[PDB]
Amino acid sequence: RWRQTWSGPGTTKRFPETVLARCVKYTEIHPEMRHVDCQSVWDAFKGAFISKHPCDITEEDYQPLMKLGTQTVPCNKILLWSRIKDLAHQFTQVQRDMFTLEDTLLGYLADDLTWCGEFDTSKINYQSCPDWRKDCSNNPVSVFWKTVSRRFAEAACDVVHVMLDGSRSKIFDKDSTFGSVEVHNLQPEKVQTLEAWVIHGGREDSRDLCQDPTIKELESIISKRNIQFSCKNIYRPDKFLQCVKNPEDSSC
Ligand SMILES: *[C@H]1O[C@H](COP(=O)(O)S)[C@@H](O)[C@@H]1F
Repeated sequence: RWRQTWSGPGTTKRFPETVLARCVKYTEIHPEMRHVDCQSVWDAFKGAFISKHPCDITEEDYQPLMKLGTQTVPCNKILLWSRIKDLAHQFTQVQRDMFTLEDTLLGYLADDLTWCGEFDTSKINYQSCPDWRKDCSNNPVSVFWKTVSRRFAEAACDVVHVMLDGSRSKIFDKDSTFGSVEVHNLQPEKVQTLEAWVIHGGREDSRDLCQDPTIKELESIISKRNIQFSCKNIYRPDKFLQCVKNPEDSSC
């Protein structure tokens, strides 16, 4: 207790209750997911990581959960993001025809949660969980997000949008989950264009961040998949959301 097994936070307080309540709310709000048995979903979720070493999790562990959480999403209305989760979600709460991963069942369940089990008992570990960098990368959380992100990116078609954080050192970071998983699972047969929306953090920062070296890197990487590239600066995120809420406004 003065010395925990892992470096990361333990399983989120009330994790079982929260996942279960999130599943109920989601399936109540979204009519297409009425066939979902939320107890069977929790049980599949559990079976992925309970009684398993939290540094030996595989995508296979999550396949029963992936099967139960299978969902058809409008393929042409997908919004990916990297390092700017809050604005992405604020956007999709207003622009209801667009979807982030966290607007799907599986993403909604797990959003902002941490969890892990123990190899030597059947208990959930509420004390600590492996950190991706400091402990091990094949942990329950990281493997979950890799698995579901890959599927989501594979489902995308037509014009796919991505929100990127313009305030960060690497606006596009090839070592991020977006750069290492999502980008390399956009299907060349289906995706026409990836359009980046670069969100500015500064008020007086009116650089064209679509000419940033890392954006050119993204453009170049994507061209190999025969995917076109487009980029837009969002100079004023607060004005952006205002315009999204009130699009018939003249100034928008
Ligand atoms: C796939 O990647 C994005 C965010 O990951 P990151 O670039 O901030 S590390 C999520 O939509 C999902 F995890």
